[PDB]
Amino acid sequence: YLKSVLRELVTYLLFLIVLCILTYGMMSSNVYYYTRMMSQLFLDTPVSKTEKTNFKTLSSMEDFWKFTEGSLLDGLYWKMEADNRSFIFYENLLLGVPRIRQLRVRNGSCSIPQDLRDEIKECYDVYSVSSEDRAPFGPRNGTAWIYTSEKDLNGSSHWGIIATYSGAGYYLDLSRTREETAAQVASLKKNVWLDRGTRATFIDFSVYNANINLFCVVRLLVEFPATGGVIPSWQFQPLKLIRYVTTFDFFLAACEIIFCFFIFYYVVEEILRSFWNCLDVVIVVLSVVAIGINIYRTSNVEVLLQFLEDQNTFPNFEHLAYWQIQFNNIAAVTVFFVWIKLFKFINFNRTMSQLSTTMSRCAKDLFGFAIMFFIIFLAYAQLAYLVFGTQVDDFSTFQECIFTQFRIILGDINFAEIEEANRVLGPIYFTTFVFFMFFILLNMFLAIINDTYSEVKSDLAQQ
Amino acid sequence: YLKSVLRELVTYLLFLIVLCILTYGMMSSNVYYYTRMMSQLFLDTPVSKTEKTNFKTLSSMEDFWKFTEGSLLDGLYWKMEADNRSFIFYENLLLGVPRIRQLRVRNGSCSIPQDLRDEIKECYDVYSVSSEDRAPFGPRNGTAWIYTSEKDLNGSSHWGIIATYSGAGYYLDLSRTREETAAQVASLKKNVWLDRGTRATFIDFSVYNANINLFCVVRLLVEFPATGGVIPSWQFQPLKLIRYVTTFDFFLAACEIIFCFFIFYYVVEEILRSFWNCLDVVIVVLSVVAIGINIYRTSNVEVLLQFLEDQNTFPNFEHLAYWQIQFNNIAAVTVFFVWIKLFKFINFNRTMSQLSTTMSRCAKDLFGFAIMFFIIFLAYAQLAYLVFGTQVDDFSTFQECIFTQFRIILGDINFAEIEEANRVLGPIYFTTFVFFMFFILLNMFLAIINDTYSEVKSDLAQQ
Amino acid sequence: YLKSVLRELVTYLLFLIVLCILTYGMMSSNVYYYTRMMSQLFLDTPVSKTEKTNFKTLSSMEDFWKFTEGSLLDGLYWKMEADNRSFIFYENLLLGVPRIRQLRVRNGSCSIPQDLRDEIKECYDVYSVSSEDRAPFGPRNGTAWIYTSEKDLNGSSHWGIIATYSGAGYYLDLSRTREETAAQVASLKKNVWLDRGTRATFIDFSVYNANINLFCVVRLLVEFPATGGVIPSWQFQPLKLIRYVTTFDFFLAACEIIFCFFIFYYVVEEILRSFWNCLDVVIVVLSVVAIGINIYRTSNVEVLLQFLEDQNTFPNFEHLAYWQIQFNNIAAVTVFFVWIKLFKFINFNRTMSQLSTTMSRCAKDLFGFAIMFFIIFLAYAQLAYLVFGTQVDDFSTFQECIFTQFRIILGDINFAEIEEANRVLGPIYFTTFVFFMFFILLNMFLAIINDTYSEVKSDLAQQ
Amino acid sequence: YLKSVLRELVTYLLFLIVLCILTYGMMSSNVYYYTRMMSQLFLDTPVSKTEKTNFKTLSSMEDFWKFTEGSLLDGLYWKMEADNRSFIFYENLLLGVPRIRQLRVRNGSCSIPQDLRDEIKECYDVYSVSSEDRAPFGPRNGTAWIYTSEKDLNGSSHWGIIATYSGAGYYLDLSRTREETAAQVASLKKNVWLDRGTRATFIDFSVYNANINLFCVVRLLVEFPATGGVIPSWQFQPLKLIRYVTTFDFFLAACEIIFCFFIFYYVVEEILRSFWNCLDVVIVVLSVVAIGINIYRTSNVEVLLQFLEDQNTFPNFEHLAYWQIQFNNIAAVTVFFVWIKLFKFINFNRTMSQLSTTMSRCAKDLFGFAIMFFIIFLAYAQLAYLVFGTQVDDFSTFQECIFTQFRIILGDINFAEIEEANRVLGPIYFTTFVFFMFFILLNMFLAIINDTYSEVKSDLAQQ
Ligand SMILES: *[C@@H]1O[C@H](CO)[C@@H](O)[C@H](O)[C@H]1NC(C)=O
Ligand SMILES: *[C@@H]1O[C@H](CO)[C@@H](O)[C@H](O)[C@H]1NC(C)=O
Ligand SMILES: *[C@@H]1O[C@H](CO)[C@@H](O)[C@H](O)[C@H]1NC(C)=O
Ligand SMILES: *[C@@H]1O[C@H](CO)[C@@H](O)[C@H](O)[C@H]1NC(C)=O
Ligand SMILES: *[C@@H]1O[C@H](CO)[C@@H](O)[C@H](O)[C@H]1NC(C)=O
Ligand SMILES: *[C@@H]1O[C@H](CO)[C@@H](O)[C@H](O)[C@H]1NC(C)=O
Ligand SMILES: *[C@@H]1O[C@H](CO)[C@@H](O)[C@H](O)[C@H]1NC(C)=O
Ligand SMILES: *[C@@H]1O[C@H](CO)[C@@H](O)[C@H](O)[C@H]1NC(C)=O
Ligand SMILES: *[C@@H]1O[C@H](CO)[C@@H](O)[C@H](O)[C@H]1NC(C)=O
Ligand SMILES: *[C@@H]1O[C@H](CO)[C@@H](O)[C@H](O)[C@H]1NC(C)=O
Ligand SMILES: *[C@@H]1O[C@H](CO)[C@@H](O)[C@H](O)[C@H]1NC(C)=O
Ligand SMILES: *[C@@H]1O[C@H](CO)[C@@H](O)[C@H](O)[C@H]1NC(C)=O
Repeated sequence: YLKSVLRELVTYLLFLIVLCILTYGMMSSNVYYYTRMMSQLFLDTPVSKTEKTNFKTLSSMEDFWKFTEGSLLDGLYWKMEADNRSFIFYENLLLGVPRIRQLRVRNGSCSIPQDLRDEIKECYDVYSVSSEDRAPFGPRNGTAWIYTSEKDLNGSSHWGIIATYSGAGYYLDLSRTREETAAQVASLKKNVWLDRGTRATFIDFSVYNANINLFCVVRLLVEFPATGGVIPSWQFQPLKLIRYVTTFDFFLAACEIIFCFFIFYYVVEEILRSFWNCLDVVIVVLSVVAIGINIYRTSNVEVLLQFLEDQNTFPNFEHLAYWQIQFNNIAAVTVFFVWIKLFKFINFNRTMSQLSTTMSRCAKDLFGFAIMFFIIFLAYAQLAYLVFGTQVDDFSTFQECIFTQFRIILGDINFAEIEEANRVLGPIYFTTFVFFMFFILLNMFLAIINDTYSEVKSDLAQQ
Repeated sequence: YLKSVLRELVTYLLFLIVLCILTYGMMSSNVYYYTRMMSQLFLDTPVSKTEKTNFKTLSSMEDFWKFTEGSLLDGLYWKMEADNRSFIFYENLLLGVPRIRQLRVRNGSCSIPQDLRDEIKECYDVYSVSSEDRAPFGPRNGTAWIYTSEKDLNGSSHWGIIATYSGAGYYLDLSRTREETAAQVASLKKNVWLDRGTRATFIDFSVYNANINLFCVVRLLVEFPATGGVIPSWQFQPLKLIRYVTTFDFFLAACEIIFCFFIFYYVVEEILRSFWNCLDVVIVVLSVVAIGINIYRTSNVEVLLQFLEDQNTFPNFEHLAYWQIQFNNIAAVTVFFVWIKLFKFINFNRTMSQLSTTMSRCAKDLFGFAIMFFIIFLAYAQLAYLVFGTQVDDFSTFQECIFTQFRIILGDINFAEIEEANRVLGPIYFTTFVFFMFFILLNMFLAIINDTYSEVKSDLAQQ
Repeated sequence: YLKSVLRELVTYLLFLIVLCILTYGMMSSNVYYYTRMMSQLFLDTPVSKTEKTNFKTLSSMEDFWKFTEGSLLDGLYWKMEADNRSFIFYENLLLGVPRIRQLRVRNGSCSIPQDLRDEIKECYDVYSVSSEDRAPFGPRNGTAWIYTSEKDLNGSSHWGIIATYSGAGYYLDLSRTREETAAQVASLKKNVWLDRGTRATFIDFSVYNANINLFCVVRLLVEFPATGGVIPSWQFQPLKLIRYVTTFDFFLAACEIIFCFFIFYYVVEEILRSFWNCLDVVIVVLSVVAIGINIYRTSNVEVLLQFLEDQNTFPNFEHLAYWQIQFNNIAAVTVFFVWIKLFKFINFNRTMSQLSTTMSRCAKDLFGFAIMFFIIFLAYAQLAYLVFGTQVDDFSTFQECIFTQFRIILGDINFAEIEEANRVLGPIYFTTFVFFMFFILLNMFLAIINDTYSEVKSDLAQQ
Repeated sequence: YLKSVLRELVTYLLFLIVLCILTYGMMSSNVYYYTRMMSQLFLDTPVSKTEKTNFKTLSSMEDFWKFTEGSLLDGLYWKMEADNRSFIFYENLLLGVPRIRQLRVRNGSCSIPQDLRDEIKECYDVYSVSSEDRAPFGPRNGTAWIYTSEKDLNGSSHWGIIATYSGAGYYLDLSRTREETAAQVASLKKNVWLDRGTRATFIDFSVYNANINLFCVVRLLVEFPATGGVIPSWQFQPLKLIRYVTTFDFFLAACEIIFCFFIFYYVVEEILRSFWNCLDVVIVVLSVVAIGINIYRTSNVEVLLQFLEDQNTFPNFEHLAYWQIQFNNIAAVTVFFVWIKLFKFINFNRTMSQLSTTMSRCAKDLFGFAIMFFIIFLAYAQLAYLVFGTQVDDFSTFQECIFTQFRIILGDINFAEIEEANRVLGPIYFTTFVFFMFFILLNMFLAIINDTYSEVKSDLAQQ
């Protein structure tokens, strides 16, 4: 019997090191510095030589135009040998052409109160699919001034910080050289292409590095709330599109075939309470979804093929970059659970079995109290969100009030801005929360664990 | 019997989701960014193009005048279509006219020691109602140079950081356009309108956004301590004055009528130790006070009606903004306690009843020790306030010494400035406090909880 | 018997509120802002309009001269009505005249290794009383270039960050007006008054505010390590020299007489193990030392009397400012222990007596373990000081390694600079320390407390 | 018997204070400020008067050349008396001559995917020993353009942040005076000496201070990842090369002879489970390795002798600086364990023996759980490294994911950049980690300790 348990064990071990290789394989080492250099080049540099603002700092439309005609262009273009081709840092192709796209809301989307109608002529509602503006505003001379559908314009919905944004909109494709684009952008500034109705503008381009082999897909997102102002956000996503270059790449591709066999085998075994059963299900479920993504989605690479035909176009990678994120996310979570499955095999020792039986017994009591706990925890969260949240960034949304309260328990705090927001409840909230939660309530978990642990040591000693 | 308990339960649940809607309803989602853009526009921008100071940074009267003639004016005025009307960010009316007001203390308010009378001619005491200056200083040509009572000048006492300030004072109303105000402020600077005797100056104006429907009331407060210098502070308060625009607004107004019924019903039930009784009282008390505020106070909106008649005046919203703060505060605290009332219904399960009976028993022991605890805790607070508090900001006041000690327990610390203040007690205070409080004393709570918990598990197991 | 215990109790209570008044009385409320404005005026302002350095930032002698001829002069002088008198912020007399003093080390104080004697001509040792330079360097035209003894130059030893400094040295007194001093300082710069041999320079002046009644004594200390460079440090100390102005000042002076009676009475009672006895001794000891300081030291005020005779001199307050620090320190520590003496009276309740008997029993076990603990704790401290401490500021000295380890336990950390210092032990130190100390060892206290607590609840229940 | 235990005790005590002296002796007090001034002079100063970047901030090759021709030269040269000799801060010889060295990778080191070969002409692989470029690029006019082997160029492999770097490379030695070097560096800039193929450049020089007697060896390392950009790093290492100057130096040298005797004696005693035996072994092992380093390695000082002959050369100290690091590291770790050996002697008291027997019993249970713990801990680490690590600095490498998770437990967090990286898993990771690890799992240690402690108090009381 112990042999059969060890029989399935060695099976499991290989499944680890197979999976251990893919992750280490599918992720190059220093990639962090590849994004870091991109980000610092765009995000972190002064919008203009005389200006102190970053891209992260943009407060206004005026700042935005200074960015486009500013550090952005000077970030995208380098000379340097085509010379129509520009190597960022000299190591990185700007791949194809950048694209700017905006989203726009209709005039009468909202309604002015009858009292002020004599005062205010027109309003523009918060962005929504219903309120979107499809009208051909402006000179109507091209794709910049004419709406194009999300189908006709290949693209997908992007999820921003205040809203989700459709792929459709008013877009313009830039040019290969700095001189040509600077003309276009100037024209988009001369004519007013950012108006009261613009909610969001996207700037997307892709970069290819040949030293290591990686694409980098960039999305610079700028939102224009109905309240005025600017909310910048960005995404820098590396990709591995060309999977066969080095022999080591072929080495990995072998495993992805081998790794496919195991899952097929675990599906076989899984055919037929318990916790460890619920574990195996979760692994197999995610393991399939990972492969499903890896094949009929991320292995298509139809875009690259089209792009390499004509290199003057916009290389739309937004989807490919999207799925590999979803892939990496899922792949990681599998790996995590796969490690936890190892505890099933640690019961060899007395002391280990001594512990496992305790935590198994810990569960029913703790879970019962966690409910009691989070009801109180979420009460504060909802309280903090009503008192703060029009003031403090950390409390801005109900999601982030929850996260902030974890940071408080750990000691990450900005107390000053809490007290500035409300000089009465700010202190009361903080004090009472820190008191009841951190002093009394956290200790109530640890009370449960001691009892249930010492109890299990009591009776097992009786045996 | 269990049906009756469940009978009152479903009653309670509806009362939640009713109340859950109002809060979510009465608070728009992204409002945070509406204040954030206002604040960054005024607080966060350099006082002048050549100057590095914010409004938050003001160190002197000279800096203050640079702010008024500086970023303030350039923040309030935009061109842009009336053109007498100015849209901040282009989305936000500057509503009516700004108003500047100062407070002033009499000459002989204080007394010079007889030894130095030959040296120093005149002193000016710390601001107080007694020492306030009602004399018509200066050219005496208008409301700027003539005192006006808090009654005659509609307004209320504001509570600042070093003092409470009456609504009365010397005020001047600005103009609609940047050119006219810049003349006025220049005249207030030419003639000396900020002198030895000025303790505080207020800058108040209101802003209306039509996209979302919200007013924003702004108070820029600047204090001039008797010690010289400047202490800036600010308040940005959104308001919802016009309550019927969208159908969803009508949807909410229905609930506020429905919600009024429940409280009337709970008042009926409450007519006749125990803890849960003390809970219901607290809810009903606050729930009434909330409605009282909501009706005969915040539902008056007499000011708006007067303002819309003549739009060249100062739209005094200070009160309306005040009460909605008090309203939101009270509303939040009710919601908080309403959630806690849910524990009364969690006793269905064994394990829950297992826990409830423990924490009920935890109380008498913990409270007994908390007294023992805070006596020690407050001892340090008073110690730290005497040693520090002339040096370190965090210890500046006895209130904030208490808060600082919570931040220390959690790990939020600036130790450097503590050691700079006193190089001997600074370390001794910090060491001993962290030692006795965090090591020994916190653990004394958790000692109590373990005992009382394991005891309750002992005897209930006997049954 | 319970009456006698209550008889001594009410005696004790009055002693609190008497002492509670003096502290609140002897410390004005907003004084923090009085120093804060002084500090920001001097410390925090750019050394020159074109320079970005503060006084806190000084890296070099060149920076120092830029400070003296820079923000310092522009900080000390204001116009403004004598006009020979200058009111800082317009509220604050510059009192008398500033004074600059330096300390200097002899040439041959150190010894050059025989190998390099052909290379290096001369060395200057670290500052010490033995190596001090009394020679009249330079043009020898005045007190700036001639040594004056600590006796002949009224003054005391000051304790700096790298060394203790005698009051003696080479000093120069500045002038009343900005124009005259700027000439002097220029001459001290033209002629080289800061040379290889200068270890430290002091800048001392006093400021009087008449609105509130307080002096402010300032010491700007700049050290010049033997390694080259600059280490700035500062002290801003308020004082209350004139004790009778307001009636409330007379009100306090009454208590200081009353408060003297109590201590005389407690000395009577104390004439004749136990812990509470050891408490009363400590209070009475400190309470005497406080009064001793308060009378024959701080109540002398002979300097002020001399100063007010001739106001063109340097008002040496360094001692008076020193003692009131020592006074405030001692006064605070008494107050702290006085509160703790209150626990002697909390034994009325069962639960309180229930707790007191536990912590009394906790002592012998905890203290035994604390020894075991700090041996390990200090081991790391000594380890961290050897590995780091040539690199990381926080570990610079063995004293501060101890403090840093407390900050680590609480979560205040700069990990980056630890890893930069040593990329191997840095992580190992941090990991192992956080592991053994925070996981295992802290929990060993709490293990002791639970046992000894639950034990005391066990047997007392048997009674 | 107790005498013999005390007999070995006093032996041990002397061994402490002997060792206590050496450490305090071998480490001068204020050395921290000696490096701090060096670092701030080079690292912390603006690359140019018009530029805001430090050396720490370098983002590009262009920035690098601005640094060399910039603050570096102005940092190395001072006038000041030879005058060919330059005293940094006037206290510090620039010793000999600086040296710049770069490392270079071959053209075809990597391979371009066949699809893009028409596009991209050439690639340069990540630095490795295999891909290193030994070809004489450029004008081939000197050691700057010609490869020199690590043997022929005295030097050792340096371990950088992304790679290990051989001592070999293309180097150039600068000149004694600022004017001459500025010509050389200009020529290295005119001709392109930093190209696509440069992975890393080193700048090494040594500084001698005669006031205190210390050398300071400096390494300024700049890496050029294959992804483009710059990654600066630095090392400032003090040294004591000349060991006999002061009598106190002779005093220490006596102990190093005495200290050699003890280890010889403990080797004698150690000749022949238990834990304390395993302790003594570790001490003796390290104690030997320390002396081995101290004699046939660090006591050679052959370089200094050669250097003092001809002072126009490059004084290569890289090795000497290296070993004293290794020496200080080992010396510290010995001292640490030596303190812990003191617990062997604390068993005199009951309470101490009461504790020792507990922690001895704590071990087997805790260690069993630590395994269970770190499996979970490392699971998160591997998870966080896959999700983050292309984004967040703190997660950049798997090593640092581990360290980051310790900082999270303590409360050191940057949550913002976690949420920006991944807006879904970022919160989930952080929440679940903080929940399971900090709430449940940490408390599982403390559960073990309570049980095993109270158990030992149970049975010992029975005796
Ligand atoms: C928006 O609609 C209102 C409603 O009539 C109209 O008065 C205004 O001119 C419109 N503005 C634009 C830019 O279409
Ligand atoms: C549309 O008309 C404007 C007005 O002159 C012109 O500047 C612009 O170039 C035109 N658009 C295109 C695509 O030619
Ligand atoms: C979408 O993809 C199709 C596929 O060839 C292409 O023809 C079309 O131009 C794309 N749409 C764009 C680039 O807007
Ligand atoms: C303030 O009062 C004193 C008291 O006589 C007087 O000398 C001084 O001129 C007064 N100053 C002002 C501005 O009124
Ligand atoms: C008061 O007199 C001054 C002095 O000329 C003048 O500048 C100011 O305008 C006058 N005030 C008013 C309200 O006209
Ligand atoms: C106060 O309110 C009354 C009400 O109409 C108004 O007449 C008066 O002008 C207000 N006071 C001001 C604006 O100072
Ligand atoms: C310091 O002493 C040395 C020893 O002779 C001498 O050569 C040097 O000139 C002296 N320098 C000064 C400034 O006194
Ligand atoms: C000492 O001599 C120098 C040299 O001219 C002179 O500038 C300085 O003023 C003299 N000192 C005094 C106190 O006059
Ligand atoms: C020290 O105090 C005495 C007392 O009058 C005074 O005469 C002397 O000038 C003082 N020394 C100074 C100011 O250096
Ligand atoms: C690098 O190698 C490729 C391969 O042929 C060649 O085309 C290119 O010119 C080479 N570049 C340099 C700088 O040697
Ligand atoms: C190599 O040739 C270049 C080209 O003129 C010249 O500038 C450089 O000085 C030469 N190298 C040496 C070491 O002379
Ligand atoms: C290495 O050391 C030898 C020993 O004398 C020396 O001759 C040679 O020049 C050194 N190599 C250098 C400095 O590159």
